[PDB]
Amino acid sequence: SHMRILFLSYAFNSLSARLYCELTEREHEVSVELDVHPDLTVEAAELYKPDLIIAPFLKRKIPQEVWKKYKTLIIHPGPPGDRGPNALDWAIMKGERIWGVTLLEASEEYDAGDVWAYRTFPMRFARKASIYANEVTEGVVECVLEALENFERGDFKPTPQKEHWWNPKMEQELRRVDWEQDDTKTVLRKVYASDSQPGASSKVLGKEVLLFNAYPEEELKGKPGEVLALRDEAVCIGTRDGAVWITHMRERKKESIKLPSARVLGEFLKGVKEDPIKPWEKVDFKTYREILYEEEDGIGFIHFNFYNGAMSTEQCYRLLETIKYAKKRPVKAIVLLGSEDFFSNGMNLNTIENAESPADESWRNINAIDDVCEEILKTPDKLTVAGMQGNAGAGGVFLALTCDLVFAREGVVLNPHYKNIGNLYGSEFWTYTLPKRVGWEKGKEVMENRMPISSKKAFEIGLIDGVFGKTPKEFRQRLKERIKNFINSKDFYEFIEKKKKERTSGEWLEEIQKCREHELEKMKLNFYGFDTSYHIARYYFVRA
Ligand SMILES: CC(C)(COP(=O)(O)OP(=O)(O)OC[C@H]1O[C@@H](n2cnc3c(N)ncnc32)[C@H](O)[C@@H]1OP(=O)(O)O)[C@@H](O)C(=O)NCCC(=O)NCCS
Repeated sequence: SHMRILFLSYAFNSLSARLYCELTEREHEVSVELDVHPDLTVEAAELYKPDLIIAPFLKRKIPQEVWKKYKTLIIHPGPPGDRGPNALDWAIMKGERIWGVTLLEASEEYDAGDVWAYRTFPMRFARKASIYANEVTEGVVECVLEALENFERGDFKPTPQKEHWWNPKMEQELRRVDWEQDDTKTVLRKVYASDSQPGASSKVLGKEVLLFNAYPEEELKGKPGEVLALRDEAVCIGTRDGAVWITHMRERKKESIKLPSARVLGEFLKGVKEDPIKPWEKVDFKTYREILYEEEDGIGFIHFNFYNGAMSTEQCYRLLETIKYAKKRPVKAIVLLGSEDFFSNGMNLNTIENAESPADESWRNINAIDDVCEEILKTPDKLTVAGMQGNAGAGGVFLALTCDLVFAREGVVLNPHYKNIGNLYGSEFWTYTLPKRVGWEKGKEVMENRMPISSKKAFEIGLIDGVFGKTPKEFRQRLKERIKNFINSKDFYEFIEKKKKERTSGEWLEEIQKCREHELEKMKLNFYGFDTSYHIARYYFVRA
């Protein structure tokens, strides 16, 4: 029943984290070993002595020694028979309508072992990272549990492969976006297949770039490869039959990092102008909308789609303005939805790394995100709800904790800690927000744990107020009908009664102001003190 499971992964990536939660919270024992030289590999399997080895995420062969002695199951983001190291890249380039994930045995030939479990699913037209993080991740969880059942039963035999194919590593020539020859659909497919790594190569404004995060543009028209407009640092680029937005780019050099396009293109954008669209405007054609505000049934819904959940200083202020617009609206509740792939991951570490002074940009970013939290907290006459459709970590978790209610989809993974970014003290009113939910003893325990927890475990400990839904869309529906019932009851007014009283009294405003002050002083030491752990850890996070 209580198996001992050793993870071999290249990195402790999102799928490895999700599996870790699913098995850990089922009373199993999981050791994670980030694949090293095959020697530490053999030696660590010796020392740890597992019942079962999972490889959620490998980029090299497991030593024949190890898996001939321990049952070794490999995750493959393809249907049974699909072999190769870029399964999803190829599935998307080839326009596959149906795809799947396979759990197969380790063997001497790459991806040729017998199958222990698989799932199939209809393929969305979407970024690779998002297929991986939703359909692939969910399927892999089902496979592993099934294999765990088949294993503890001891009497299971895997299905040898039959029909099978090999797709080699994909070269950049196949990904290259050629603006004069490629229609919008072809550019979406190329960028989708390279998002978020390695990027689709291209030439923009004479500069050689990698493209990331593409959105079709249905209104603006021009010459293929022309930069039509700017919009919140994205650029709109003419294609063969229309236009496409690209929010993020990377120079094709070694030391450079993904940044907003306007920061990569920089001074080359002299001519082009901004083409704004408020989050509350209504628009009939497909365009790029970073933040979206929509009112349904007396509720204000704020969508914000910050690439990779990273919140730049500037994006914090765009969000704060949409919150201020909502608080002046005929709505009883205000729901922050993030995006379908992330709720939030706190400060944009890439825009911090890129700034002249990362400490100063770190100072701007933490104050801006604190200004968002403060605005949420000081909403005495309205209900506020955090809706975690996707994962969240570091400052993004505590952004959500400032809302009256925090709901999350099933499968959401949380990292309520700064153990990966140099032990930042954190802010976002966590000294107020966190103990009001779990007490100072547990809250500090939460922040000391570098391992993730599911939205399920977070609910159990009282960190959040409810988990439900299997998909983003389901979660959205159930969340709406749950908030809908509450503001249509006498409980809603008896709740604003208390909240109006406390959150306008001077003893509360000064309480929370002393919290923001105490946190920023610790964070100021983190950004400028002698101990440079935070800057060291940011450097490696951003260049991996
Ligand atoms: C939260 C976290 C544990 C999730 O782990 P995970 O499931 O393995 O997800 P990943 O790190 O692989 O995220 C995928 C992408 O999102 C990016 N990303 C996530 N959070 C980011 C952030 N705050 N800033 C910039 N980029 C971020 C990652 O760089 C990664 O980039 P890539 O796809 O180009 O390789 C992890 O992403 C993390 O440590 N983020 C940093 C958050 C932070 O410290 N913010 C500053 C304090 S508020």
